[PDB]
Amino acid sequence: IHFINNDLLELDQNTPLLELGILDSLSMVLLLAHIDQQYGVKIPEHEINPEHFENVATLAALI
Amino acid sequence: IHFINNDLLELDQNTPLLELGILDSLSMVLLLAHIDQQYGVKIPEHEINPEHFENVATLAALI
Amino acid sequence: IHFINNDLLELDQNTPLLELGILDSLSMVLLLAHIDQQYGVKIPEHEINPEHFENVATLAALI
Amino acid sequence: IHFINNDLLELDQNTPLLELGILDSLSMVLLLAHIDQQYGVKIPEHEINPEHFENVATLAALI
Amino acid sequence: MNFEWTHEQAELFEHALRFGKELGFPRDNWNALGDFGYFGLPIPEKYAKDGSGFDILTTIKIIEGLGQSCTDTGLLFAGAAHTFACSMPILEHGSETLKHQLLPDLATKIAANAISEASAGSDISNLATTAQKEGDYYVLNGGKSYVTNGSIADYYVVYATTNKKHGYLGQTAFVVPRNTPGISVGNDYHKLGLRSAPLNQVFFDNCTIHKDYALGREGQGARIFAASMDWERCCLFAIFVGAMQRDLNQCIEYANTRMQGDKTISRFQAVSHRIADMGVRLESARLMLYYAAWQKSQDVDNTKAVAMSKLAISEAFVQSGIDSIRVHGALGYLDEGRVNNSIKDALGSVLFSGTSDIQRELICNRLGLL
Amino acid sequence: MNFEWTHEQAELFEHALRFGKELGFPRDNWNALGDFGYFGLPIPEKYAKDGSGFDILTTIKIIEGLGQSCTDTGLLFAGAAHTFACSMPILEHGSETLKHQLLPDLATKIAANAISEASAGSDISNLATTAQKEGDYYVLNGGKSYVTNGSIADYYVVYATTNKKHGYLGQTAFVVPRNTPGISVGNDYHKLGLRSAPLNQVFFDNCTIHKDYALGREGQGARIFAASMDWERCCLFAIFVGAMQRDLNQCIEYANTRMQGDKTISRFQAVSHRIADMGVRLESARLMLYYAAWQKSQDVDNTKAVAMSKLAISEAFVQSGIDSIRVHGALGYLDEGRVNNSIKDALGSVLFSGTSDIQRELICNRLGLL
Amino acid sequence: MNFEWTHEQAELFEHALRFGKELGFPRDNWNALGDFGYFGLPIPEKYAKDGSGFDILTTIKIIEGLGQSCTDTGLLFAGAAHTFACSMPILEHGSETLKHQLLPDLATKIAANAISEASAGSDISNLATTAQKEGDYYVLNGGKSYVTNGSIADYYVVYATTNKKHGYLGQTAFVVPRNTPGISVGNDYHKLGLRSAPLNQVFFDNCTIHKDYALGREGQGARIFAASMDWERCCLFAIFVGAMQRDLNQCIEYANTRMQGDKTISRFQAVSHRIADMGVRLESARLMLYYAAWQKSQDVDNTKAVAMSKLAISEAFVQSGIDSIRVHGALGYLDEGRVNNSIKDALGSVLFSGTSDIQRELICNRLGLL
Amino acid sequence: MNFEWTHEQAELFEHALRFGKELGFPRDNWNALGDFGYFGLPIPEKYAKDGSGFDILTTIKIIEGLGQSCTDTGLLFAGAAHTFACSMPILEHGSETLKHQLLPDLATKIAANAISEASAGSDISNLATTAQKEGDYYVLNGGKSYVTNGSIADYYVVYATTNKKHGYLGQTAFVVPRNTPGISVGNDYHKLGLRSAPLNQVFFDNCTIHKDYALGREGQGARIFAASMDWERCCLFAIFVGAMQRDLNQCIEYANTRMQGDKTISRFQAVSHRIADMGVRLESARLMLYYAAWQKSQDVDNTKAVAMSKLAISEAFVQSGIDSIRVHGALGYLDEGRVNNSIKDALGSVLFSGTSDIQRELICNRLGLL
Ligand SMILES: Cc1cc2nc3c(=O)[nH]c(=O)nc-3n(C[C@H](O)[C@H](O)[C@H](O)COP(=O)(O)OP(=O)(O)OC[C@H]3O[C@@H](n4cnc5c(N)ncnc54)[C@H](O)[C@@H]3O)c2cc1C
Ligand SMILES: Cc1cc2nc3c(=O)[nH]c(=O)nc-3n(C[C@H](O)[C@H](O)[C@H](O)COP(=O)(O)OP(=O)(O)OC[C@H]3O[C@@H](n4cnc5c(N)ncnc54)[C@H](O)[C@@H]3O)c2cc1C
Ligand SMILES: Cc1cc2nc3c(=O)[nH]c(=O)nc-3n(C[C@H](O)[C@H](O)[C@H](O)COP(=O)(O)OP(=O)(O)OC[C@H]3O[C@@H](n4cnc5c(N)ncnc54)[C@H](O)[C@@H]3O)c2cc1C
Ligand SMILES: Cc1cc2nc3c(=O)[nH]c(=O)nc-3n(C[C@H](O)[C@H](O)[C@H](O)COP(=O)(O)OP(=O)(O)OC[C@H]3O[C@@H](n4cnc5c(N)ncnc54)[C@H](O)[C@@H]3O)c2cc1C
Ligand SMILES: CC(C)(COP(=O)(O)O)[C@@H](O)C(=O)NCCC(=O)NCCS
Ligand SMILES: CC(C)(COP(=O)(O)O)[C@@H](O)C(=O)NCCC(=O)NCCS
Ligand SMILES: CC(C)(COP(=O)(O)O)[C@@H](O)C(=O)NCCC(=O)NCCS
Ligand SMILES: CC(C)(COP(=O)(O)O)[C@@H](O)C(=O)NCCC(=O)NCCS
Repeated sequence: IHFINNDLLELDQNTPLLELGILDSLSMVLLLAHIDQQYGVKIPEHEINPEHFENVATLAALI
Repeated sequence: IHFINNDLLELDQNTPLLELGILDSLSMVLLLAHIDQQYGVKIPEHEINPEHFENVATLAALI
Repeated sequence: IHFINNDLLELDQNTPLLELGILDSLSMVLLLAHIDQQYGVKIPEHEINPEHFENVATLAALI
Repeated sequence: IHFINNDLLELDQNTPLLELGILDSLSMVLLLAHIDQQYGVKIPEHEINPEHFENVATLAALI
Repeated sequence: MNFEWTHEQAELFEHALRFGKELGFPRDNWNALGDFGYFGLPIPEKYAKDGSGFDILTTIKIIEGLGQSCTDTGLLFAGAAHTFACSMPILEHGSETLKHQLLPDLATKIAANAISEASAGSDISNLATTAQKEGDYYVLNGGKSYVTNGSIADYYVVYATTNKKHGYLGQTAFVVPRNTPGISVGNDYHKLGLRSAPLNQVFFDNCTIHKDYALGREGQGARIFAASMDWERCCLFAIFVGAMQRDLNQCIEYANTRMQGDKTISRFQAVSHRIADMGVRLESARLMLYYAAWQKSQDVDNTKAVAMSKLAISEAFVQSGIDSIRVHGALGYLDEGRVNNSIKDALGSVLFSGTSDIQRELICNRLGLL
Repeated sequence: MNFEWTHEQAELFEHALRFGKELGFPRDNWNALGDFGYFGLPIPEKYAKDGSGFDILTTIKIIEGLGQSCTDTGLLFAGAAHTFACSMPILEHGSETLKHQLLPDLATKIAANAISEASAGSDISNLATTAQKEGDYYVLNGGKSYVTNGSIADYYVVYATTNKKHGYLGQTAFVVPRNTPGISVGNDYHKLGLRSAPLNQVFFDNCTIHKDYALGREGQGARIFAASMDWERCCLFAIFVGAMQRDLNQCIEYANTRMQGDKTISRFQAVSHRIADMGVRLESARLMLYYAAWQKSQDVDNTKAVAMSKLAISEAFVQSGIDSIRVHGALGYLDEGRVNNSIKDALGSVLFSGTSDIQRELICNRLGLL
Repeated sequence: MNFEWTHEQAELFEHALRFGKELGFPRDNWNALGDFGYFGLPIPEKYAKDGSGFDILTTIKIIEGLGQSCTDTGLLFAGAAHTFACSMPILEHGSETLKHQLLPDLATKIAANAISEASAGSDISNLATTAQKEGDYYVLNGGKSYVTNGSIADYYVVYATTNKKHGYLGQTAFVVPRNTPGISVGNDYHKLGLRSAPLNQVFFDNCTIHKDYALGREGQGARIFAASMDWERCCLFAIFVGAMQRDLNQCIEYANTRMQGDKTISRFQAVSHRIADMGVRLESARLMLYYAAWQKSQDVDNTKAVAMSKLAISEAFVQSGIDSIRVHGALGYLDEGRVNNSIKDALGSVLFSGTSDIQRELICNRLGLL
Repeated sequence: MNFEWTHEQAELFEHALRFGKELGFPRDNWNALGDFGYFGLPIPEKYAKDGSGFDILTTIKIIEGLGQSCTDTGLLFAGAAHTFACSMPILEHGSETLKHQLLPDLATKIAANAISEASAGSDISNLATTAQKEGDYYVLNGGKSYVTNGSIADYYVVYATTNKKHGYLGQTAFVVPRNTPGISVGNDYHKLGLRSAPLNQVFFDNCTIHKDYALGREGQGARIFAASMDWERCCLFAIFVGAMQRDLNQCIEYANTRMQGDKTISRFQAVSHRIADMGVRLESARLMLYYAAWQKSQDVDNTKAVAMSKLAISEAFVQSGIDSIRVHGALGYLDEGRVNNSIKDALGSVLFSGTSDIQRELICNRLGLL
């Protein structure tokens, strides 16, 4: 996931995605799309939350 | 049918509609529409011809 | 002056230009322009009047 | 000169303005304008150079 | 792929068209709309005995018919904020008890959506309105700056920051009853158009509301908001397609009657081709409206079609209102002309539910643009 | 070929800019404009001790400065109808006694131009208002439908048919005093913009006026009208160039201050490039304004440049008023925003002095198009 | 009212998309299109063993897919003139023997539609091409000035005046075989775009053709022409919706890859919002295309929807071609860029099948404007 | 403030108008332009016996006259790159010996401006072309991707990075003679328009050039470039104002001659009002051109007026080329029509000297937008 660095930002597993603004309303759409093509996972609505999207490590966990 | 004089021209029953250009492609649409609202008649395709549309008198005949 | 027939109308010397609407505000400009190129005359303001512009004959007179 | 931080960036006297891209073609215009209103100085062309615009300290020097 | 409405849909549509002429705040017309079924259109019978449980297409088609026949566009706009920015997030994310509590009167009591602030408009990422939890209650603090239906609201759907560290996910949506102490409301703003839809500042000064008034899980607010904007941007703007058809109808009728030089002005192509372009943009906007409502019933991402529709419709409405005045001349500039209300309302429509600039940002996003 | 104003012109311009903040019908502001010299700008000292005898460029440049600094655009519009549709045809085609009679108060009494009728707007070729001569007097009959300054007018410049057979040359221009029996005036029309410029229906019911009130020879009226429209279309629209500069200034100031996401909105190219296009259209419109005023002082046909300027300026003003609101968001839609008056006034400006369609007809004509 | 394609339609659509990369006059690609079924799409099996008998929606959807995947737009344009301006009037107004004679090779031999003359373009009311009947034969005389497929045509659908006194009804449509003596053809015109669709002058010098080659009754030609333009304006322009999608796809891909200042250019709103507007106009144009094809299958007057679609699509195509170049910079101006063909072809598309001005005349008419 | 040209300027202007019809790479026409004085217009006699030493207004007015009368716009464009992107930076920042060396042949040898790279177009802040100093010489390395006059150039004005750490100030401008070993040039690019102005890739492979070929102090290059773009964006686009006047003249002449229905097409307002708007944009663009050239002679910041002029002119040129084709119908789409060259050249003009997007960035900047 250098995707977040190139596609969304143009960083490591502990950079706080929500706290510093990297995932917002638009970037989330790009991320959820990348998560569907690369890993085949379609993250259900219930599990979009600050636990899982705290950072890349927690995010990768849920994937 | 002072409709032809006001709506289409802004004339009598012997003025030649086709020969002098009063009924063309656009005016025909307005006329066929007026013939459907005022007299309830929907002139079929086969009978659009220079006999019936020679003038108002011949036209009224077909209506 | 078949100019009036082609350029302005797309008639004779007794057709009433003002009474029937042939010379208005716009057509006058085209006419005054033609009168300057063809006959070299630049009709002064005072002489634009219904006497001289009654028809082609009266108009030609003033030219 | 928190002007550079608010107006141009939305940093200290040793941050390298040219090396890190803070002064370019557009920001220079805004800066030269601010230097004319606040300090009355109109920096001549010859003295726009990397010595004087290395950073805020060198820049303030030339002012 | 077909463009045919069912017999039942055509009948509801002509029922909306016929209802238009049966019509401070016009409370009587608002109640008459309730009786017609306007606030009940997308509500299921499970939650209101006068709910219609219609699908999105039947909904918007009826709304389109109301926009065509009701001259008070502002009133339709007020009712649609209430239904689609408030009733729907309640239907879709409220507890079962809150749904049975709130919806029967909502489908028929008035609701207002409150997210905008002094420093948050196009960007709703950093809301200054806070909600601290205390025991079984939340304590709300902050001002909301442009609340449609503010002065007439019985409930506010408020979006507040519950956790600044979770950012985009640090926001919760609440239903704040009017009558919760600490609420004060400013006078209706004087504005360019839409006089029948009140617009107010609302301040919340230590409003204590029970846990059960929160919409969905804490931290869900930003996505609950996006989901209500998907309803408002799709369905509310059906009004403006209806209003454009009336506009076009009045320009056709006027251009065929008004004469300049014992010729009707429709014989000038500056007029008639202007009216042609009104009809092209209208058919474009109507079709994009229908397409967006269909996709919304289909379980795909429909945000791109919805942003496109809101854009196309609202921008066409602005052009429609300018052109309507141009066609009517001085008559359209005069108030009795009954024509200059379109431009006045249309300029609102390119702002609320997110400006035209913000819709394009959404469109770009859904197209893949980084 | 240069774009330099003289020292004296720059000084008059900054004097107009400074005058703006010293400001039913605002009679006090109107008198203050008279004292400043606004109605006297193109009048020679020969006919008014407070006439300025300025050339067209100095005139329009001062008017441009008033349009920039005075928020009441409607008031400037009223004063400019009075000066350029009425005072100028009096200066240019009135008898010497009528000039000494009427002008000293006009340069300082109020005048209104009346040609439009129920069935004559864009086409003024067949006026239903008649003037039959009887002895030393003319008897006027007919209604005028949109008279700016109607309710406040002391004099009307009326255009009537004296000879239906002479067509384009069968019309005479009169100065009808208010206080001529038979004049009745309707209440000020409620209209979209320009509240400070009254707009009225005026009826003339057997108004008997002395031969000496006629402007120029009988039958000259249509060309006297065209000559006054050359003044109104050239000089009145200087107001709107001034107003666009204020509009642009407020959008620059707002976009550099308003923040969304701890960035100022000018950092979005949807905003900033929109403001760029406001400045391009403004500079275009200002330059076409200056060019038209210069040609008017030059003894050539200047109608094409004047029609172009009125078109460019009025259409830019409409775009300016939409964009100003777009830039300011909800704030610009609110009345306190102090922004939505531009679009409201600008939509008038594409109608009076002849609609945008009619200016293009003139342009086409002067280009040679048959 | 739904926007769902059947399983079979989606499959034909992806079959058209896959076919694109299997591709003087490119006769080989033209034959490959015949094998794919392109000229057979709307032809019934009754008249060609390789006719598909598809409805209008399945037809245009396949054509849209070919326009997206085939870079030679001119070739698709040639094939669509042949099928919709020639094959269809033959199917709809030819004798049963002429249909069995001509159609099997047409569905698979090449046809060209010829009506335009030196003095007849937008106005086809007074055609200088005459057809005098003699016994069992007609004798054709006159030049046709812009015949697509002229040089490659085996048959011409010619429209000639048979009776100047019957005006709009004094015109007959003929199928003139190439190989009829008296036909001469000019060299392919050098033109801005569409190199693969030949455009020729054709002269007819005493061409004697048997009665049985006439299409429909004598005097029916003008309405047979209008009926073929209803096919060409509806179905041919499906190509350009396909081409716009490719255009948009290439601008999205380019804007997400091309960098200026270690940022991709899509991060500039001047670029991205430009691409957003490409997608809005495309979805608008596609929807108006679908709507027009559906109405055509419905037995109502569909001329207004067809004129609207041709207008919207062709004008969007012009804007698409400009914007595509703007997005790509110098790369899009260069031929290897593979981008500037859109604007070159699109400018044709606002002319043939009747200019944008003429479509609006139709739209005005169908709206009721006098 | 006046718009009067001196007797001498009018005479030079009609001399340019008369010169137009006296006209691979058209070397003969290029030499004829040299004899007329085209490359010598802004050069002082001090540096060329055939230099004219004209001021900017006389310069651009003559260029405007050449653009009106010479059909080969590409050739004028080539000559203007040579004079304003190359000769002027040499005049303004070259040593006295380099000026006497280079300018006499330049005013009469061909020069090409080279800054664009594979990854540098709109952003010229990080150039990959390097110049390392060694003793009394500089060693140049890197490719330039779009060099007008590349294949015919005797000298290249090259902009290279001399010091990556000084950023915007780490760039130097050089005059690289053709015949400096290590230069290779690609074949002329096939492009949409402007065939007579070659466009080439140039590679510099260890080009060693003497210190005395550098323009100005090391590190000055980016501002030397901005100063040459102030010349190119101001004066080169005078060509396109001249070409638009020819375009407009041909549309007036055509619309007054071409008939459809025994009426000339100018009687349709769709045509005539389209031509009116061509004249409005032209007068706007011409006036903004003149205004920018005057300010440039005045010692103020003139970048805003120059960016505005380039924008207005280039965008008008695109619209002019579309409209010219629309007016002429199929005739304008055909090459013999002699009309479709405008759109082909105009689309270049919104790219080079910086795209329309980049001009607005400049305009925004000079307006004060952060
Ligand atoms: C009639 C009306 C009723 C309303 N009702 C309600 C209501 O009931 N509830 C409610 O919460 N709000 C309501 N609003 C406000 C509405 O939601 C708007 O979103 C708000 O007015 C827009 O933000 P703003 O006014 O602060 O403008 P800003 O967000 O400050 O925008 C100013 C300008 O900057 C532009 N801009 C901002 N961000 C970007 C960006 N990222 N890219 C490009 N351009 C950008 C905008 O498009 C605009 O041109 C209403 C507004 C109106 C006019
Ligand atoms: C604020 C305001 C103040 C005014 N003040 C005055 C005043 O003091 N005195 C006065 O006499 N009048 C005044 N008027 C009226 C003014 O002179 C306008 O010309 C008049 O309103 C325009 O004509 P109309 O309204 O009858 O519209 P119409 O002439 O009926 O025009 C209706 C539509 O048809 C179009 N049209 C008409 N003819 C043509 C044509 N030949 N070609 C193409 N399109 C055409 C118009 O452009 C317009 O789109 C004022 C109007 C306004 C809005
Ligand atoms: C690529 C291409 C292929 C073609 N292929 C064929 C073919 O196979 N067969 C064929 O018969 N023709 C063909 N044509 C011609 C085509 O049918 C066009 O209709 C014709 O070119 C348009 O008429 P015109 O060129 O004579 O222009 P004109 O009709 O002279 O029009 C010139 C201008 O006047 C305008 N104008 C004309 N009448 C009106 C009106 N009433 N109201 C407003 N504006 C009006 C036009 O819109 C245009 O702006 C083709 C043209 C092109 C470009
Ligand atoms: C006919 C022709 C002749 C030329 N001759 C020369 C020559 O002699 N010498 C030379 O050096 N070059 C020349 N060029 C190139 C020219 O200088 C252009 O600037 C270059 O083509 C533009 O950059 P680009 O093509 O790399 O596009 P890019 O810079 O990649 O731009 C692509 C798109 O992104 C947009 N964009 C880029 N940056 C921004 C931004 N900050 N904000 C908003 N939008 C942005 C652009 O406007 C465009 O829409 C020529 C080009 C042409 C077409
Ligand atoms: C960034 C974003 C587009 C959020 O989009 P998202 O929640 O879909 O991810 C956001 O800034 C937005 O939608 N703003 C619109 C403001 C608005 O719609 N206010 C409506 C109350 S009338
Ligand atoms: C007046 C009219 C609109 C005829 O319309 P109609 O036959 O539907 O009544 C006519 O002038 C027309 O359609 N011209 C278009 C010319 C054209 O389409 N040529 C196509 C061959 S490419
Ligand atoms: C035909 C024409 C253009 C007359 O032009 P002309 O007198 O210059 O010849 C005329 O119809 C016209 O100017 N109408 C404009 C109406 C108008 O300007 N009313 C102004 C009072 S606000
Ligand atoms: C940022 C900036 C605007 C530089 O502006 P500046 O040097 O005036 O400060 C720059 O990116 C620019 O001007 N790019 C334009 C590219 C160009 O003009 N190429 C011309 C060779 S044809």
